[PDB]
Amino acid sequence: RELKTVSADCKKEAIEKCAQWVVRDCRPFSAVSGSGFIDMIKFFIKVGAEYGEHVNVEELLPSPITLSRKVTSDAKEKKALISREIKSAVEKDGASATIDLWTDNYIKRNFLGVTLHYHENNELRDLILGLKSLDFERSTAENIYKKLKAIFSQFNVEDLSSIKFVTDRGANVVKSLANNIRINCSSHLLSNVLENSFEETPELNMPILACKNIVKYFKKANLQHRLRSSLKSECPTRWNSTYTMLRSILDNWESVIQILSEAGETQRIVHINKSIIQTMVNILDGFERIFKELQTCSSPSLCFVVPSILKVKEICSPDVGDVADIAKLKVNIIKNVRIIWEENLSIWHYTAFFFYPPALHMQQEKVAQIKEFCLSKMEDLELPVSPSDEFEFYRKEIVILSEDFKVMEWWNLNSKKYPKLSKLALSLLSIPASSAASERTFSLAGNIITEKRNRIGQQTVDSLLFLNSFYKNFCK
Amino acid sequence: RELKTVSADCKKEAIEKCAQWVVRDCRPFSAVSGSGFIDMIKFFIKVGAEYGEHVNVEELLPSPITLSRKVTSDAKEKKALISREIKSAVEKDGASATIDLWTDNYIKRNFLGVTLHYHENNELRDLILGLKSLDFERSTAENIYKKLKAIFSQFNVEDLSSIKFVTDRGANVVKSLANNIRINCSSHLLSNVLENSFEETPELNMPILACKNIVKYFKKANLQHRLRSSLKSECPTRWNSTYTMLRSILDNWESVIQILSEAGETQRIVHINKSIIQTMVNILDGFERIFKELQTCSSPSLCFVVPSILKVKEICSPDVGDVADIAKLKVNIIKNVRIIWEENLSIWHYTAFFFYPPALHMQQEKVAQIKEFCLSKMEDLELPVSPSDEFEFYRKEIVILSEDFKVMEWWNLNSKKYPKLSKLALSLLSIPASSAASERTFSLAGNIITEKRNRIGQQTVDSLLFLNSFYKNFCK
DNA sequence: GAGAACAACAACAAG
DNA sequence: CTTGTTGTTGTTCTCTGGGTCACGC
DNA sequence: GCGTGAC
DNA sequence: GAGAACAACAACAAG
DNA sequence: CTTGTTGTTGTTCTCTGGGTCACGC
DNA sequence: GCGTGAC
Repeated sequence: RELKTVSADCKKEAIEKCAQWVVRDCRPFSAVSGSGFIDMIKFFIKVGAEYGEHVNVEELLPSPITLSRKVTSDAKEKKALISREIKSAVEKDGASATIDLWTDNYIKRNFLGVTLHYHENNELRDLILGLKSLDFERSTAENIYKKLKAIFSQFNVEDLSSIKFVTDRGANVVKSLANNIRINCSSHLLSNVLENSFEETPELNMPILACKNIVKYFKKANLQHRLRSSLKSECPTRWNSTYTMLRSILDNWESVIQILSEAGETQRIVHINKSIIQTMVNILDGFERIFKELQTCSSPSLCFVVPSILKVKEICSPDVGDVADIAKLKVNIIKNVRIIWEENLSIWHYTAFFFYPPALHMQQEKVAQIKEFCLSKMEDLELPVSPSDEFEFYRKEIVILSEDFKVMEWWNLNSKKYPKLSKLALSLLSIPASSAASERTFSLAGNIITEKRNRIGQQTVDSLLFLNSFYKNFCK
Repeated sequence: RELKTVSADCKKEAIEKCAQWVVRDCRPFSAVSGSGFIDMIKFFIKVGAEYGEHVNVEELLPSPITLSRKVTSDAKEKKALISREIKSAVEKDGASATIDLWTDNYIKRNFLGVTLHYHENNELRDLILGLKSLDFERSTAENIYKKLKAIFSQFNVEDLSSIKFVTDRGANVVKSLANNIRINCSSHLLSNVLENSFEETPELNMPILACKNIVKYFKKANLQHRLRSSLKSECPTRWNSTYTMLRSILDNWESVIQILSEAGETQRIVHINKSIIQTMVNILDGFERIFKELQTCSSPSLCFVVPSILKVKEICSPDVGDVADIAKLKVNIIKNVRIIWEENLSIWHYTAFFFYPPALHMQQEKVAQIKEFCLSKMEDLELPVSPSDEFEFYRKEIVILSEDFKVMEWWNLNSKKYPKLSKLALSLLSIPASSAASERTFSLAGNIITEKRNRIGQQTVDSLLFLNSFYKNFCK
């Protein structure tokens, strides 16, 4: 079991060696921490045990072109390996995927991301099918579906029918999937909601915009070295990082106004009244949680879409204290929530909030359409407990929401009390609710494809990318 | 001596576990080949010999903060360590130093680079002294000087007099250093000559600029992928990327008009003369060499400044059959060759040409002030053939030119044979002739200071940088 | 959000 | 009682798509 | 052909 | 100029 | 004879200062 | 104070 602590003088040398690694190879300190470094390191203590202190590691060590190639091999390896387990879940109908497009920022190749989502015992696989180049082809619907199918046919999946896709609404992808099950990414719809509700309340949105430029100025004026917080720019595509910006302007407020006025540029300090800001960061702060709770890939997401929506309506519940500029937003939101989000919703959404057992109220008409849905799947399609019964049997379920409630677990551990229903919630709750996975994926491609790494080929990135998703879901 | 060669089973379990590293830390393939990374690895095998296949790794390898905490302390020891061997060049008068100003682009702090150059027997070591930030104080001559004593002070030297300083003509450092020996960076100067000679031949400068904006067009419209070369933007900051651009635009010639006209953007190719362009890239091409020989800071450099100029003329020495454009550039060069480049030379450049012994021609008016110089400091700073003869005795030195000639060692083989002389051509051929040693330092500094590395401090950078130069000068 | 540095602290060796 | 080492925890920073595909008129 | 709505 | 990935080749192992 | 593994050479690609300090009218 | 020549 236990392993040798080495001596104070042997510790002391592992310092001054790795210290020199950092220097002569110009690497970041953080890389000693590597969970692949550390294991790689163990394999080189073991080759010390059994070949001892005199070994020529020149020829032992690979060239990096062998690592490049090994990396493409191991990649093809594990792709066909668990390509079986894949083809299973997709025909168990518990298959949903996320897809989005992206462009590297040096070569400017156009790219399609795909991740897959299915449950496996109690686990929830979220993993990268592929990121593959459209090459320089034209980024239309079919080239997407072309490469799309291409991605699945490495796993021999030739049928996308049963696959519920969740995606943003780009005209491209929207009709790239026009002939499949298609679910709208809920993190986007929210953003749509929010940024239209600001378009339409320029009473506020004039300062917001005005803020956006104080950042842009300070940044170009090269200020902020006197701040104690750096002003955070709003980035156009990311979720009202407006909230981030406001908060950041919000903290240096006196220092800004001063520095702005004291450089005479106070012609930029235009709209005063910090207090209407403070309310918006107060408003925007609560949506932060919703976005977070919405893109979660570690546990179910979809079924919390609905309660979040009314959660939005409840942030925006009208108020008498509202200054007239605030009051307007609240309604510009709620309206938008209705006509943008709730109305770009689907049946999988309201079925998925059914399967939170403390749904008493979802009733509406809803369970009408839900039953018709739920039944329409259940009976024939499984490709002493009747199918139409388990429903009302379910309705008599009553739970209290608890500090730790896992709806993930309640179902395998309520199973067989609804042995045809236990197979729905297991299948719908694996559905991710947002196209986040793809973005998360793109984020990681971005640190592969870098200024100095720029020659890297489409296959080494995709291979590099799968592989790290692979040791992620399958290996401890 | 001879070292163990592990099984070809043990091999392919390094090339699977090493790949593991690159995928789980997202590190570059080339990280394996890293030299300091092997003198790292070997200690891990050797550490596996002594304690065997079972070791406690997580206490072993240090925390990334200790490696910073070390790397900055290693900095200390090896700095005021060599403060002796440094000062031994300083008071020996045979030391050189290059300085310039840079600034990072994330945090936008602004830095003072310094390097040192000396010989110490037959070596010629080029060694980074320091990079100290100004903090945000505004970088006039005056607080530059301050940081200079700061950097030099850490090697104990408050007397910076004897130091031959080479730099550009930015007025901040020009003023700042007024009180010491300043020499002018002759690559900067030679760029000016080029820089203006082109401003002043607008029938050439207009197609050149047309080119630049062709480039920036492909980059934006994201062509370049159907080319087989990428177009290479001229950047303002560096020496006639114009070459590399004009060639890069030249090597794609037919494709470019195809793509551009067939984009109906062909109005950008309208002042063309692909003939006259080939001319420029060829004229431009042999300045490359001169640029390279001028900034070499490991071999002697200064001694080439004068003849490099001459070679600039036999480049522009007139040709009848030069379409008039071509020959106006040529003539416009040869003018500022005189009034920018030659005009800024110092007795050092002419002296250093003499101390390259195949100097017959250098006679001119020069040997007048030449000798007034070399003896001006020869007799008095010293710390049977009078000093004045060894010149004339040298003057009778008469040498053939070896393709393999090395005058560093010449002045050592025939050393002491002009004894109160022999070391003057030591202190002279160790002067760098160019400010590039500084830019090299900067280039390196910006591979330290990156997006995700943006948190690092001045110290932790200056430390990292000194070391990498230390291990390079002082370690086999 | 995610790499990546470290400010601040806190346990600890030593003096 | 006052300094000098490793590591732990929590904080801060930087970067974040514009030309291009669908679709209505 | 063009302006609009997503990305 | 400098990291970094790879094409192309050549040297070699193995079917 | 082909096919398959590990290197080696030698090429390619990306990135590149705009607002500041002097100095004279 | 305004412009230029260096970065």
